[PDB]
Amino acid sequence: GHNQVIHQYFDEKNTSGVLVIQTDKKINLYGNALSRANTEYVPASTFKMLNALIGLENQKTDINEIFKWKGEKRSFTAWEKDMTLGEAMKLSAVPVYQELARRIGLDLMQKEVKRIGFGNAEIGQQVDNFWLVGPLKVTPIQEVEFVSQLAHTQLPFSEKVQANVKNMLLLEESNGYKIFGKTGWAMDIKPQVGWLTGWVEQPDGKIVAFALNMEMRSEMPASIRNELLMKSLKQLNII
Ligand SMILES: *[C@H](O)[C@H](CO)[C@H]1C[C@H](S[C@H]2CN[C@@H](C(=O)N(C)C)C2)C(C(=O)O)=N1
Repeated sequence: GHNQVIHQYFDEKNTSGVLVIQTDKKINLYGNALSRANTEYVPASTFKMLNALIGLENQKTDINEIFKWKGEKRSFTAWEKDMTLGEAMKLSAVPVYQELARRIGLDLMQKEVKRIGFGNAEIGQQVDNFWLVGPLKVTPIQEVEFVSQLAHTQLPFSEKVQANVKNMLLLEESNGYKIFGKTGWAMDIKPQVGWLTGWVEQPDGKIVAFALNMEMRSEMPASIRNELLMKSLKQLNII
């Protein structure tokens, strides 16, 4: 696990990103801009994990509720359907999670976020966008421990709610290993910030949490987050 090779991957994908790895409370940093680890960025779709948790915990929804698309034009055609909270998570389908947020309401959301202690724990006044254009901001270090805690079922929520949310996050299950995570991409701010926060379940049950953060750019493909992360984790011999 050479901190040089990984620098060269971020070097050569022309970006500015850091990869945070936490393995039972030791945090290692990789990339080409390690200073990113301690600066706050808007969380974007990575805040859906926390949004589900709050919603499920407060019984504003459940994993079987179907969210009806009422016909407004949305940003992707894949989002123009009825779907479950879990389907909306796989697609990062913002409008669904804005509905949920509006159900929670400002007060509940503000109390929950500051109770969890997530990022700056500031959501301002508009309860269905604070995680896309501020004011809510979080460092990649805080994100990896948040997701580390979730993987270990150690967040301040009931266990069944955390398990419900973990099951929406399954990204890939190959050769004995399991990968969980949530992509993010804040497109409507400068600079654009892209995320991929989650964890690896090693076949023996060891948990390795991770939080990819990079500066984003409109012409980049979606998979540049997965390509960067996959070959970084294979390098570190986490897979
Ligand atoms: C906010 O919309 C943001 C969450 O950070 C979205 C934008 C990108 S792109 C997203 C659109 N739908 C997914 C997909 O591949 N399709 C077309 C179903 C991907 C994003 C992300 O994936 O990080 N989340």
